[PDB]
Amino acid sequence: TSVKPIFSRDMNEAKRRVRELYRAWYREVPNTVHLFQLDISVKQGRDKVREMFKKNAHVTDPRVVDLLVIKGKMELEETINVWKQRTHVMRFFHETEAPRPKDFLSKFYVGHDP
Amino acid sequence: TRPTVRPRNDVAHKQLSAFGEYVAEILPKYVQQVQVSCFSELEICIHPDGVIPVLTFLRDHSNAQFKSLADLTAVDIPTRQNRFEIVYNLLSLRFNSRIRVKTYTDELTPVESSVSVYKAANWYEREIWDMFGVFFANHPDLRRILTDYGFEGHPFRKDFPLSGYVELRYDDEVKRVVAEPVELAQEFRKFDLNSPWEAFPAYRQPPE
Amino acid sequence: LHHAVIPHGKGGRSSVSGIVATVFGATGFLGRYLVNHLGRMGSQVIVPYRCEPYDTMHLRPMGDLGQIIFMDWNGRDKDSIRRAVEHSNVVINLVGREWETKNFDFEDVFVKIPQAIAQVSKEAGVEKFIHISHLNADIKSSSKYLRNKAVGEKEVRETFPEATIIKPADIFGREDRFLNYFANIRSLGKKTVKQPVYIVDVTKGIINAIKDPDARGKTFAFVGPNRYLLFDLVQYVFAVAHRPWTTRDKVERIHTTDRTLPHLPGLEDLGVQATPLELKAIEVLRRHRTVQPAKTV
Amino acid sequence: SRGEYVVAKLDDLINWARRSSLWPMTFGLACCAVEMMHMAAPRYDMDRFGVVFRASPRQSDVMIVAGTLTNKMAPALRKVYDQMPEPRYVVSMGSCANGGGYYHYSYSVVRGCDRIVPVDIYVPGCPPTAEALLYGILQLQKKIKREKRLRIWYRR
Amino acid sequence: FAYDGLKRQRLTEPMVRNEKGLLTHTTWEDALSRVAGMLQSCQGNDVAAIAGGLVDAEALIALKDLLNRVDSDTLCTEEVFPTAGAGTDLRSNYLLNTTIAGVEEADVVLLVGTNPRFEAPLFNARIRKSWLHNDLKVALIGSPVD
Amino acid sequence: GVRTSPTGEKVTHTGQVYDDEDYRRVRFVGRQKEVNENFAIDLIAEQPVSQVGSRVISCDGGGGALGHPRVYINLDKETKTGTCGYCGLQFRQQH
Amino acid sequence: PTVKPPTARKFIWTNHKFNLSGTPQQYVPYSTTRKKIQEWVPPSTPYK
Amino acid sequence: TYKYVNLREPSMDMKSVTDRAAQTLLWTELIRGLGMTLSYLFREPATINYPFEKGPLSPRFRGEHALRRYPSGEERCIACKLCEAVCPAQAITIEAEPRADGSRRTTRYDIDMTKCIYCGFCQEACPVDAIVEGPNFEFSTETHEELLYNKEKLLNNGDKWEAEIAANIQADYLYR
Ligand SMILES: CCCCCCCCCCCCCCCCCC(=O)OC[C@H](COP(=O)(O)OCCN)OC(=O)CCCCCCCCCCCCCCCCC
Ligand SMILES: NC(=O)C1=CN([C@@H]2O[C@H](COP(=O)(O)OP(=O)(O)OC[C@H]3O[C@@H](n4cnc5c(N)ncnc54)[C@H](OP(=O)(O)O)[C@@H]3O)[C@@H](O)[C@H]2O)C=CC1
Ligand SMILES: CCCCCCCCCCC1=C(C)C(=O)C(OC)=C(OC)C1=O
Ligand code: SF4
Ligand code: SF4
Ligand code: SF4
Ligand SMILES: [Zn+2]
Repeated sequence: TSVKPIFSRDMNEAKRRVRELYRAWYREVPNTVHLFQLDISVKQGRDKVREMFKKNAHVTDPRVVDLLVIKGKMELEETINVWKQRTHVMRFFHETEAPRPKDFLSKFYVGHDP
Repeated sequence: TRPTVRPRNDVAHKQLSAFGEYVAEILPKYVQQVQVSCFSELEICIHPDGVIPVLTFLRDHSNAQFKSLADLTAVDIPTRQNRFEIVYNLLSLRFNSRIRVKTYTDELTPVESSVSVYKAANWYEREIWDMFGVFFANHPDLRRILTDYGFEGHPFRKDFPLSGYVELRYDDEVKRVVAEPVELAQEFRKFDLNSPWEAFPAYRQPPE
Repeated sequence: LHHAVIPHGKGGRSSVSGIVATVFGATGFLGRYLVNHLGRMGSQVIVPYRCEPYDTMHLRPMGDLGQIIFMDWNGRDKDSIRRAVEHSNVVINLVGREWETKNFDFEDVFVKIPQAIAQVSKEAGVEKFIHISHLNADIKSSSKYLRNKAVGEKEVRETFPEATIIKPADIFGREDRFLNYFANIRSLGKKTVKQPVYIVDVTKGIINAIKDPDARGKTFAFVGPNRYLLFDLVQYVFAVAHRPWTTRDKVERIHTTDRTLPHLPGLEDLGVQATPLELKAIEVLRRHRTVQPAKTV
Repeated sequence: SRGEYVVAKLDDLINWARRSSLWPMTFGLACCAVEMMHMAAPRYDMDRFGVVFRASPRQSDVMIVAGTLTNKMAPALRKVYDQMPEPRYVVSMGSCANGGGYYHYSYSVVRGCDRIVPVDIYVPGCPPTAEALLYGILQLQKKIKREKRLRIWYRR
Repeated sequence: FAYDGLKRQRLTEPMVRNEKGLLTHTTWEDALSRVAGMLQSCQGNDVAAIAGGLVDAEALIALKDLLNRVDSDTLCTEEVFPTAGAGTDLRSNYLLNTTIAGVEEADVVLLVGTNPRFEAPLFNARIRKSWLHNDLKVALIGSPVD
Repeated sequence: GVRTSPTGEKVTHTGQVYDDEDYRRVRFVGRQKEVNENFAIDLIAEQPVSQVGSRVISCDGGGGALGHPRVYINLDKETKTGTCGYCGLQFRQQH
Repeated sequence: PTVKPPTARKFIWTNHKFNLSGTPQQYVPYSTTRKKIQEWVPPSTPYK
Repeated sequence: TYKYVNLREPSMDMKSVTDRAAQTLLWTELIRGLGMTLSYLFREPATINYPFEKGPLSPRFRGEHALRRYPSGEERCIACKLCEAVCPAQAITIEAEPRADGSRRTTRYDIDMTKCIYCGFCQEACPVDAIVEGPNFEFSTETHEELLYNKEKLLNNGDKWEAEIAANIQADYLYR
């Protein structure tokens, strides 16, 4: 249980890196909506950033959230520099996908998936 | 066994065994196994803290001069707790030989980057990041190199499916190539080809 | 219910939706997005086309292999209509014109061809027929469009009594002739009140009318969330477009206000959230670029 | 009558001009680029059909998709297709552009370019020979030859 | 070899009785609503359930919990087991309590009222293996079957 | 030996035909259902039974290495001919 | 084939057809197998 | 066992210096290149007159697939599924049952020609010469599903091309 760290010795430094990455994304979202000329609003993209950060809000391992900050910086670097196109940025917004059945009964109606 | 059997190179086998002893006793801090295959290839199996000392030794020693990094490779073996096997294929032009340097990591422990030893490694270990998720610490520009820009997961892991999780198509409504969950019109038909009879008695693993 | 038309899959491109649709008028503005949203479910779409097959190319990336069948048809030919509808379980009628031509006037486009399609679908055992009227269709209207379209609504109802007649108000989208008309007109301001509706809302409503068995024999009125005056709507279009082919029938229809029929169901009785103009006006009018939102009533 | 005759002969003129002056843009993605380059080599010689080699992508008529379309170059494919002036046609060359090919079950390959662009001619092979691609180009020319743009314009 | 009855005669869609009294295909919403409307109008011994031969324990406890929400205990099986005495309270009076593999340990077997060759052919195969290898004495009370 | 359903659709040598109410007949509408009219079960039935005088005969389909693997067919049953498992040619012991 | 003729077979096409793609004689794919699951047909007599 | 490309020191006498200066000022190698291009101007071009002339092929050529028959009309495929076991694209899909005279034959034999890599492993795996890969390469379609061949299309290709397929196998079976 003695493991070699990545960047963070414990979870406080890890949350510091999560917090700085969130600051960087929050600053970037208006530029992304402008230069990719997205059809979303800045508040909507910021809600998507908050959704992506709250998706990983259960992690208690410092190395795992170090890798999450690293991959978030890689996503940010692909978005600031125009390496992604408009399609890669809009793949966060699952727009052409049909709304999946949520409760038991509609999932029972359409098929066999639990 | 003359015409169809590959002839064994005993001279190179003895030479690579002696050089494996040499490398194992110069660097006993990191060298775990040394093994020479039957087709005369030398593998040095090391501890991952000695990526930079072992590779810098093999690059700079007067009896090594492995100046050329041929290939750098991860192999995913999921039954091992250090599932990723980082393989270094080195080439000596002075002594006309090749050496394999092997080490291990799991998904979370980083391997030290070897661009200070071989600048060839810059894209190779970046490909290892892209395909396996093995993070290389103190790398100049570590990011993806082969997958698409929004790609989630590491494709050469063996728990990753052959067709992935998303597929693309153009959608005329949003005027945009979109990513939707993957559905095959014909499923990839898995073939259980393995014979129930043992093929190689020399490779028989001992029972429990 | 036959075994090949039972739904399967997770509702994707290679899935089976169990919807076998013949979409008359599928090469137009509404037929584009309807064939789009049908073929992403895995539906067998039948496209009778009048035009050049080059003009149906954009429909081929809209579904899986063998899921869009193209075939020739003529509006005055009942044999081709029968050859198109005899295997479908839903026929959607989208045949329309903003202008009348040498061969097809407003009566042929809105009365003759819709009643012929509905009658031939009736005698071919097609369970569902979905006809598209206009919201402002009235026998006593000043435009020949709306008079013939109200007469065709009447005939489609009395020859296919279980049909789902739908009243879009003024559909706006990328390929519309509502916001693209105002962006290019560079006619005047009057007392007209309109509530335009987004094309994805109309398409989702037509598909939710296909799927809901409670839409048989009904009449829906597809309207947007916000009623606008005509003048500040046009000024909002010129403000979004960063700006400072017509006929008198189109002028009669622009200066005809959208009637409100609360006795008819709408998009919310098909479970569709009506998208306002302020979200999608930039998506429509970004092409016209070389904003305070519009005042509702 | 007379107008049907006039629009028929004008269809014949413009179809002759468009098929006999095809200018191809080539997505030389993979091995099928080598075989299109042999279709432009002196044996088969696309240029004697009016089909110029290394035409400008801005003023090209047919987009020859010759290679494996991956997921990473599908939006660039669609962008080059959207920048083409009409009438634009698409010849899908080879098995990976037709249907995924040898990489059909890959995580990173678009299963045929017809998920991205409308395709007019499907040319089968891995690679199809330069003669087979020239067969597909001549079949595209025959497809243009029987177009009825002004006849359908007159009958509407 | 009975897996080809598994692809014949199958129930593939919900069915209800129409106005003529014939079974016609319908949706799951219509069929489950017509069952639930009659289930809501029942209470006590007005609703019952028979479990057939090929039913898993999940559906068994599902229909048991469902009919107990109506306060109905009338849940039955087709195969009669006597309920006198302990009945089905103790498991030891309705199980093969020894084991199938306990046939190998026995030296005398009494078979009462069964034809275990056809009722349970591999239990009979275990009896024949113990007959052959362990010189098992078997006696039958019943008709003299092979 | 192609036969025809009451819908007019041809039946393949498998026995495949689409039903009257199956929607997938719309793929042949304006086009053709391509069947092969040379049914192999009818063509191999036209070949005469080969009278041979041996108890075991061999068959490789004709052509040596151009046929099928060489198999040996017993002919002890006088009720039934001996049929090749590959090519379907059938044999009878003449005594 | 005027000098060395092809070997005659009774099943070879006597009428060679060219590429029929884009015509009404073109190839349309279909599943050549039959229906796998047979469905229960309910009885057309009443149940009372 | 090695040679030095570009390790020539040029002569610095007045003759060679005047040679190189005449090459610079009078463009001698440029006229050499113009002469080589002019030499190809007066050659007969290598252009064949497709479609009226065809490129040369061998009897080994791997084009369109076809299911063959014995010289009785009986189809050679005995449903053994070696060709879809070896098919590196999994383009082949086979189902089978005993047909009405008890023979081991296929009911499905699909080849997706847009998965197919045209490598001929099916014709070399086939023990009865049933699946072969014929000489047809002029079979471009206008729709994707016209290249998804079922058994009837492959048997029609066999009946269509047998007069040529059998002669190519006759020319090449001794190498196999
Ligand atoms: C009231 C009556 C008049 C009505 C309006 C019509 C006005 C006249 C328009 C021109 C003539 C109309 C017909 C055009 C050609 C139609 C026939 C055709 O396409 O024939 C095909 C034939 C070649 O056959 P192909 O299919 O190419 O086969 C491949 C080779 N084996 O093709 C050929 O052999 C060559 C075809 C040449 C086409 C005509 C010549 C070019 C056009 C000249 C006039 C217009 C341009 C003037 C100058 C413009 C600036 C340079
Ligand atoms: N904003 C809107 O567009 C609104 C539209 N509607 C109604 O919705 C329907 C569809 O609208 P929309 O897509 O925008 O209109 P379009 O004009 O864009 O499309 C009409 C379709 O009908 C076909 N068509 C037209 N005339 C004929 C004819 N005489 N014979 C055969 N086919 C013909 C066209 O095909 P082809 O290219 O071959 O001519 C095209 O596919 C129409 O009935 C329209 O009145 C209602 C409210 C608002
Ligand atoms: C008024 C007459 C107009 C004739 C137009 C001919 C245009 C030239 C055709 C071939 C061609 C050549 C030679 C050419 O040099 C060129 O530039 C690289 C092209 O563009 C890509 C061409 O297409
Ligand atoms: S279809 Fe085959 S040969 Fe052609 S580009 Fe693709 S992989 Fe290469
Ligand atoms: S040629 Fe190769 S890829 Fe094509 S069907 Fe045969 S084995 Fe499969
Ligand atoms: S290998 Fe030959 S005989 Fe075997 S299934 Fe394939 S085509 Fe038929
Ligand atoms: Zn034989």
